[PDB]
Amino acid sequence: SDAVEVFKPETGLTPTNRLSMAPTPYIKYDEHNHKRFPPGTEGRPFAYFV
Amino acid sequence: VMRLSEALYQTFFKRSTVYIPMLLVGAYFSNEAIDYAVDKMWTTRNKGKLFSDIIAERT
Amino acid sequence: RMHNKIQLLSVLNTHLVAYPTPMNLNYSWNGGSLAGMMLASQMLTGILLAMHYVGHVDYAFASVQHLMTDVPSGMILRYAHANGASLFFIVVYLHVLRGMYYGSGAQPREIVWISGVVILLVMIITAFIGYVLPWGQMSFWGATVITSLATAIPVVGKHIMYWLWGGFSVDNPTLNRFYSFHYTLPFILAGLSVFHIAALHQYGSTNPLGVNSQSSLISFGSYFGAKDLVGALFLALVFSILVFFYPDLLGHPDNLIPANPYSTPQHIVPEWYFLWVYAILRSIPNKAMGVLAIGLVFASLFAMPFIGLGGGKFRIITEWLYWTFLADVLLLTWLGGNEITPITSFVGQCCTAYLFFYLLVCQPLVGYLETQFAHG
Amino acid sequence: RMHNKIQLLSVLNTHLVAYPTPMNLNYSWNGGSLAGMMLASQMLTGILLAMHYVGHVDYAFASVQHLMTDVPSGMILRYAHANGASLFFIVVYLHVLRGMYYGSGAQPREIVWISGVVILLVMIITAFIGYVLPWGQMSFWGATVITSLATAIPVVGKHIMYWLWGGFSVDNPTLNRFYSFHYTLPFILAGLSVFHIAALHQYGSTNPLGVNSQSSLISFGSYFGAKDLVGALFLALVFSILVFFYPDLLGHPDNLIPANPYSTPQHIVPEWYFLWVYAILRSIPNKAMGVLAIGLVFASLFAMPFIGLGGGKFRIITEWLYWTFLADVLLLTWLGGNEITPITSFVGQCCTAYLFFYLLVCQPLVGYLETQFAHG
Amino acid sequence: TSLLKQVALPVFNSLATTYRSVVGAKLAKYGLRFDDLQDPLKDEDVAEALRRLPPDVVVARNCRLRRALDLSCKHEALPKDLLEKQTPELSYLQDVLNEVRAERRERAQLGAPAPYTRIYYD
Amino acid sequence: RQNIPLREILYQLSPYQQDVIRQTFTNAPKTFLRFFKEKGVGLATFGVLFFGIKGYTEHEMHQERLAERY
Amino acid sequence: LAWASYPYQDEMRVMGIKACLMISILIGFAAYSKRLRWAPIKSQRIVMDVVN
Amino acid sequence: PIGVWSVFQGYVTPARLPSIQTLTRVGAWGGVVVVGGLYMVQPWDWLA
Amino acid sequence: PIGVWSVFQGYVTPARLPSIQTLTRVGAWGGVVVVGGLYMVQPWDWLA
Ligand SMILES: CCCCCCCCCCCCCCCCCC(=O)OC[C@H](COP(=O)(O)O)OC(=O)CCCCCCCCCCCCCCCCC
Ligand SMILES: CCCCCCCCCCCCCCCCCC(=O)OC[C@H](COP(=O)(O)O)OC(=O)CCCCCCCCCCCCCCCCC
Ligand code: HEC
Ligand code: HEC
Ligand code: HEC
Ligand code: HEC
Ligand SMILES: COC1=C(OC)C(=O)C(C/C=C(\C)CC/C=C(/C)CC/C=C(\C)CC/C=C(\C)CCC=C(C)C)=C(C)C1=O
Ligand SMILES: COC1=C(OC)C(=O)C(C/C=C(\C)CC/C=C(/C)CC/C=C(\C)CC/C=C(\C)CCC=C(C)C)=C(C)C1=O
Ligand SMILES: COC1=C(OC)C(=O)C(C/C=C(\C)CC/C=C(/C)CC/C=C(\C)CC/C=C(\C)CCC=C(C)C)=C(C)C1=O
Ligand SMILES: COC1=C(OC)C(=O)C(C/C=C(\C)CC/C=C(\C)CC/C=C(\C)CC/C=C(/C)CCC=C(C)C)=C(C)C1=O
Repeated sequence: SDAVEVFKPETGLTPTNRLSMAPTPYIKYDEHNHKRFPPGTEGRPFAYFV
Repeated sequence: VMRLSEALYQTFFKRSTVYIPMLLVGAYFSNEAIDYAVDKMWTTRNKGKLFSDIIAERT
Repeated sequence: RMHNKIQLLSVLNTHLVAYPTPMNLNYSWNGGSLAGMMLASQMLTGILLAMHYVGHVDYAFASVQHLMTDVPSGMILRYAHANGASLFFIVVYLHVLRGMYYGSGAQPREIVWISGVVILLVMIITAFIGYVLPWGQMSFWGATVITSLATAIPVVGKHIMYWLWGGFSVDNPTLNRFYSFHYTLPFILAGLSVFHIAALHQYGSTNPLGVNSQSSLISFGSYFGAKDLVGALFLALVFSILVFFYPDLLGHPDNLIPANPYSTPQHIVPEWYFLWVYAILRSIPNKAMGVLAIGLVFASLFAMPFIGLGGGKFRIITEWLYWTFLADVLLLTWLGGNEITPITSFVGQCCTAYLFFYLLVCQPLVGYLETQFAHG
Repeated sequence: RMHNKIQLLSVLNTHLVAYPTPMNLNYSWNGGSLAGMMLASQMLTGILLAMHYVGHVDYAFASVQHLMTDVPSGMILRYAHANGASLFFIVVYLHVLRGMYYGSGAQPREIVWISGVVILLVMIITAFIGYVLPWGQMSFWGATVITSLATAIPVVGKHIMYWLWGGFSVDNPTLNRFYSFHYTLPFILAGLSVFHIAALHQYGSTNPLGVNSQSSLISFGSYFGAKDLVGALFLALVFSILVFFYPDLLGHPDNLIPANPYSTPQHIVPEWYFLWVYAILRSIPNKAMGVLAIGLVFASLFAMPFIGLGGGKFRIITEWLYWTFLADVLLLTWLGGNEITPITSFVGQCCTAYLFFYLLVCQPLVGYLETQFAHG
Repeated sequence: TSLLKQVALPVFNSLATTYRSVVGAKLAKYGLRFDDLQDPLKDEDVAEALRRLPPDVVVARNCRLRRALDLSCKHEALPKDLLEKQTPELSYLQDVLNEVRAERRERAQLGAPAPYTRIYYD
Repeated sequence: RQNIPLREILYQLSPYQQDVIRQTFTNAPKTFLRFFKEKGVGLATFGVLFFGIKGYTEHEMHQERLAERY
Repeated sequence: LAWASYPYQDEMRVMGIKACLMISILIGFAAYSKRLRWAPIKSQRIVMDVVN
Repeated sequence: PIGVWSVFQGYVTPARLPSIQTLTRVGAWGGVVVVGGLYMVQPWDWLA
Repeated sequence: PIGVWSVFQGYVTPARLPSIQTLTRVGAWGGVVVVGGLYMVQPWDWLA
C-alpha cells in the first residue's frame, strides 16, 4: 500500500520527511553517556563475563 | 573492543543447566577467598591479643 | 455515578454489589460466606485472647486460668475461640463436600479448587499448633506424637525433628515458636481467602442444575445478602449454644491437666476434625507408609480437577457413589477415637482402601462411563 | 500469551513487568521500593524474634538477654530489628519530603497522599508500642509519660487512661496487650501499602520535570528493577554498618536498665524519629493545646492535596521555601533531645509557628501567586 | 484599599517579568514553554482547552514534551544553536484556556456546572 | 492505552555495541560541579538557618548555665 | 565489663568487615548491570520537526 | 486542583453553594450521633 | 476436560508429545537441584 494513504504524512521537506523517503546509513547516536564500539563489531559480548 | 571467546561461550554460557553449577562453584570459591583475606588481615592486625595467642604462648 | 470516581468504590461495587450470580442457588451455596465469617471471628477472638496469654512454660496454664476467671468476658472469649475452630472446620468440610458432590473444581475453576486445598492444609497446621498453646496433657502429647513422625524420612530424620523442637524434646522453645507461627498463619489464611474468592469471580459460580447459567443472573448485593444473613443467624444460634451450654462437649478432659513429660495419658487422640487422618495413619502398620498415604490423599485432592469427571444430579451413578464416600469418611472419623484392635485395624484398612478407590478409580472411570451413556 | 491464561500471572505482569513508567525518573523515586523492603525486613526479623520473646514483666528483659547471648544468630536478628526500625523511618521520612518538594499529592493523586498519611500514623503507633516490649527504663517511662496525655481530655480522661492500662498504672496487662497490638499492626501496614501502591498505578508516577509524561513511558520490570537494586544495595551497606559496627548508636543506654516504677530517669527521651512531635508537645505549656497542635499538624498533612499549590523546580519561590521547611523540621528534631529551658521553649514555639505558617499560608498563597506569575 | 491598589499593579508586573525571566531561562534549556507546564491530568479546564486545539499544535506540544523528557533522562541541555532559538513565552494555549475558564465562571453564577469532568482512568 | 499523536524518528543501539562505565570517570567531576551549581542556594540556606539557630540556642543555653553559678 | 556488655564484638566486627567488602563489590556490579540495561535509552537519537 | 483553586478561580458562587434547607437537613445528623453515643455509653441519670 | 479427558478422546498421540531432546533438556534440570542442595547444605565427602 502507498504511504500517502496509510501513514498520511504532511507534505514538505521537513527533517522527518527527508529520513522517511531516504534514510541515511550514518546514524549518529548520543555519546555523552556511552561511546559506541566501531560498527560491525562481532563476537559474544564481554558483559556476560562481568 | 574486548570480547568474550566463542569456544568459552559454547561451553559454560549457552545453557542455563551448565551455567548454574559453574555459578555455584565460583560462588563457593569466592566465599572462601573473601573469608581467607578477612581472617588473615584481622589476625595479623590483632596479633598477641586473642585468646589463642595466649594459649599457644602457654605451651 | 459516585462509585465511578473513586477506584475503591468501583471494585467494591463490582465485586460485592452488582456481581451477577445465578438465581437458583440453594442454601448449600452459603458455605463460603460462613467460612469467611468464622475466619474473621477466630481472628478477632484470638487477637483479643493474645492480650492475656503468656507463651511460656510455667506461665501458660496459669495465664489461661487467669483469662478464664479474672478477665471480664474472658471465659466467653476463650470458649468462643475454642468452639469456633470446630465450627470453622464443620463449615469448611461441608463446603468441600459440596464441591465434591457438584464437581465444582472442573474446568474452568481448577485454580479455585487448588487454592481451596492449600487453604485447607494451612487451616490444619494452624489449628494443630494452636491446640498446642494451652499446654495441657493433650497439647504436649499430641505435639510429641505428631512432630516425632519425621523419623520416617531416611537419613534426614531426627535432624529435622530436633530443629523443629529447638532441643531434644518438646519443651519451652517449641511452645514459644508455636505461639509465633500460630499468630502469623491466619493472616496467610486471610490473604489466601481473598485470592480464592478473586479466582472464582473470573468465571462465576456453578448452579444446582449443572448447566450454563449466563442467561439467568441477578445482582449479588441485594438478593444474596439476606440469604447469607439467614444462614449466619443459624450458625450464630449453634455457636451460642456451644459456647454457653456445652462449652467442653467437643474437647477432651485431659487437656485440663498441666502437661507432664514423664507421665503419659491412657488414650492420646486429637481433636475431632483431625480424626480421619489419624485413623488413616494409625490403621497402616508402618510409619513411612502412613505418612505416604496421608500425602497421597492430599495429592489426589490436588489432582481432582484433572481426573474427576461427573457432577451433581443428572449424573446419577457418581451421585449415588458420593454417599458411600461420605459414609467412608464419617467411619474414618469415628474409628480415630477408638483403641487399636485387630477388627478396627482391618476396618480402617478397608476404609482407607475404599477412599483411595473412590478418589482415583470411581471419579475418572465411572464419570467417563456416565458421559458415554449420556452423550455417546 | 502465557500470562493471558492465568489471572495471577496477568495481574503480576501488568503491575510489575510491563507497567509504563516515566523514563526520566531519578534516584529520588526509589524511596517507595526501599520502604517496602524495610517493611518486609521488619516483618521477617520480628516474626523470627517472636519465637524467643516472652511478653511478661518477669521474663521480658531476661528473654531479650537470652536471645542476645544464647540463641544462634539472635544478636543479628535483634540488632537488625532495632536498627531496621530507624532505617524504615529514615526512608519513609525522605519519601514524604520528596512528595512535599515536588507537590506529588496534587490532582489526580489525592488518594495516594491520604493513604500515605494513614500509613505514617500506623507506623508511628507500631514503633511506639514495639519500643515498650524490652521493658527497660525508657520503655516503661516513655509509655507512662505518653499515655498520661489522655488525662488532658476533660471528664473522661482518666477512665480512658485506666482502660488502656488495664489497671491503675503501667504494668503487666499493658505489656501483654501492647505485644498483641504490636504483632498485629504490621499486617495492617502491609495491607495499607498494597492499597497505597494500587492507588498510584491508576495514573502513574510524576517525573522530575513536573510535566505530563505520557509520550515517554518504558516498562517497569526491565528497567527499574536494576535501578531499585542499586538503591537496595546502598541501603544494605548502611544496614550492615549499623548492625555490626555501631549497634547501640541510635539507641539509649537507659533501656539496658530493667524497668523501675519507683525511680524515673533524669532525661526521659524517645527514639529520634519521635523527637519532632515531642518538641512540638514540649514547646507549648498546655497539654490540651499540645495535643491539639499535633492533631492540627496531621490535619494539615491530610489537607495538603486540597490547599497545596506549587511543585518542583520550575516553581522557584516555593522551591526555595522548601529548604526553610526542612531546616525547621530538623531543628524540631534537635530541640526534642534537649532539656526544658527558656531559650529552647522560645525557639521551639517559633519553630512550631513557622511549620504552621509554611503548611497553611505559604503553600496556598505563594503557590497561587506563582501560578499567576507563570500563567496569568 | 483603592488608594494603594492603583500603583500596586506595576510592582506586580515588575515581579512577574523578573519571575518569567528566571523561569524562562530555566525552561529554555529543556526546549519547553510556559504553556507546556500545564497538565491535563492536573486540571480539567486544561484538558478541555487541549481538545479545542488544532491537531498540529497538539503534535508540536507532544514533540516538545518528548524532547524535554529525553533531555531530562540524558542529564543534558539543548546545544547552543538550539538554545538561542528557544521562545519560552510564545503562547499557544492561554487564549483558549482563558475562554474555557470564563465559560466555567459564567455557568457557575447561574448554578450550572462545567460540561466536563476530570480524566478518569480504568 | 492513551494514544499520543506524535511525529518522530527514533534510533537505538544495542547495549553490546557501546561501553558501560568508561564515560562515568570522565563525567564525574563535571556532574559533581553541576549538582552543586544547581542545588547550591537551597543547601546553603538550609545550612545557614539550621546551624545559625542551633548555634544561637547553644550559646544562650551556655549563658543560662553560667548565670546559675555562684 | 565492656566485654560483658558486648560479648560478641569481635565476631560482629569480622562479619561486618566481610559484609561491607561484599556489598561494596556488589554495588559496583549492580551499577554495571544497571548501566548496561539503560544504555540503549541513554544514547538514543530522537529527530523531530520541532525547532521552537 | 479542587480545594482552594476552585475558590480562587471564582467557581464557588452562592448559586452553586448548597441551600439553607440542605444545610438544615444535613446538619440534623448531629443529633443522631449524640443519641448514638448516648445509646452506646448509657452515661445518664436521665431514666429517673 | 483437561487431563484424563484429553487422553480418553484420543488427543494425546505419538505426536503432540514432547520429543526426546525436549525431555533431555527438561531432564537436565535434575542435576541443577542436586548441585544446589549440595551447595546449600555442604556435606563434604559424605558419599559413604
Ligand atoms: C515530614 C516530617 C519529617 C520529619 C523529619 C525528622 C528528621 C529526619 C532526619 C533525621 C536525621 C537523623 C538524626 C538521628 C539522630 C538525632 C539525634 C538527636 O537529635 O539527639 C541527640 C542525642 C542526645 O543528645 P543530648 O540529649 O543533647 O545530650 O544524641 C544521640 O542520641 C546520639 C546521636 C547520634 C547521631 C548519629 C548520626 C548518624 C546516624 C546515621 C545517619 C544516616 C543518614 C542517612 C543514611 C541512609 C540513607 C537511606
Ligand atoms: C559556649 C559553648 C561553646 C561551644 C562550641 C562548639 C559549638 C559548635 C561547634 C562550632 C560551630 C560553628 C561553625 C559550624 C560550621 C558548620 C558548617 C556550616 O555552617 O556550613 C554549612 C553551609 C554549607 O553550605 P553548602 O556547602 O552549600 O551545603 O555553610 C554556610 O552556608 C555558612 C553558614 C554560616 C552560618 C552559621 C554561622 C555560625 C552561627 C553562630 C551564630 C552566633 C550568634 C551570636 C549571637 C549572640 C552574640 C552576643
Ligand atoms: C517501626 C516499625 C516496626 C515494625 C513494622 C515491626 N516492629 Fe518489631 N519492634 C519495633 C521496635 C522499635 C522495637 C523495639 C526494639 C528495641 O528497642 O529493642 C521492636 C521490637 C519487637 C519485639 C521485642 C523484641 C525486642 O528485641 O525488643 C518483638 C517481639 C517484635 N518487635 C515483633 C515484631 C513483629 C512480629 C513484627 C511484624 C509482623 C514487627 N515487630 C514489626 C518496631 C517495629
Ligand atoms: C478444597 C476445596 C475448598 C476449600 C477448603 C474452600 N473452598 Fe471455597 N470454594 C471452593 C470451590 C470449588 C468453590 C466454587 C463452588 C462453585 O461455584 O460451585 C468455592 C466457592 C467459594 C465461595 C463462593 C460462595 C460459595 O460458597 O460457593 C466462597 C465465599 C468461598 N469459596 C470461600 C471460602 C473460604 C473463606 C474458605 C476457607 C476459609 C474456603 N472457601 C475453603 C473450594 C474450596
Ligand atoms: C483454624 C483454627 C484457628 C484459627 C484461624 C485461629 N486459632 Fe487460635 N487457637 C485455635 C485452637 C484450636 C486453639 C486451642 C484453644 C483451646 O483448646 O483452648 C487456639 C488457641 C489460641 C491461643 C491460646 C489461648 C487459648 O485459650 O488457648 C491464642 C492466644 C490464640 N489461639 C490466638 C489466635 C490468634 C491471635 C489468631 C489469629 C490472628 C488465631 N488464634 C486464629 C485455633 C485457631
Ligand atoms: C505521606 C506520604 C507518603 C507516605 C508515608 C508513603 N507514601 Fe509512597 N508515595 C506517596 C506519594 C504522594 C507517591 C507518588 C509520588 C510520585 O509518583 O511522584 C508515592 C509513591 C510510592 C511508590 C512508587 C514510587 C516512588 O517511590 O515514588 C511506592 C512504591 C510507594 N509510594 C510505596 C510506599 C510504601 C511501601 C510506604 C510505607 C510503608 C509509603 N509509600 C509511604 C506518598 C507517601
Ligand atoms: C493426638 O495427637 C495428634 C494431634 O495432636 C493433638 C494432632 O493434631 C493430629 C493431627 C495432625 C496432623 C494430621 C498433621 C498436621 C500437619 C502437619 C504438616 C504437621 C504440623 C507441622 C509442624 C508443627 C512443623 C512446624 C511448622 C510450623 C509450626 C509452621 C510452618 C510455617 C508455615 C507453613 C508458613 C494427629 C493425627 C494426632 O495424632
Ligand atoms: C514506578 O513505581 C513503582 C516502584 O517504585 C520504583 C516500585 O518499587 C514498585 C514495586 C514495589 C515495591 C518493591 C514495594 C513493596 C510493596 C509493598 C506493598 C510493601 C508491603 C509488603 C510486604 C511487607 C510483604 C511481606 C508480607 C508477606 C510476604 C506476607 C506474609 C507471608 C509469608 C511470610 C509466607 C512498583 C510496583 C511501582 O510501580
Ligand atoms: C522512650 O519512650 C518514649 C517513646 O517511645 C519511643 C515516645 O514515643 C515518646 C513521644 C512520642 C510522640 C509524642 C509521638 C508518638 C505519639 C503517640 C501518642 C503514639 C501513639 C500511641 C498511643 C496513643 C498508645 C496507645 C496504643 C494503642 C491505641 C494501640 C493501637 C491499637 C488500636 C488503635 C486498635 C516519648 C516522649 C517517650 O518517652
Ligand atoms: C456464589 O455467590 C456468592 C456467595 O454466595 C451467596 C458468597 O457468599 C460470596 C462471598 C461472601 C462474602 C464476601 C461475604 C462474607 C464475608 C466474608 C468472607 C468476610 C467476613 C467479614 C466480616 C463479617 C466483617 C469483617 C470486618 C472487618 C472490620 C475486617 C476488615 C478489616 C479491616 C478493614 C482493617 C460470593 C463472592 C459469591 O459470589
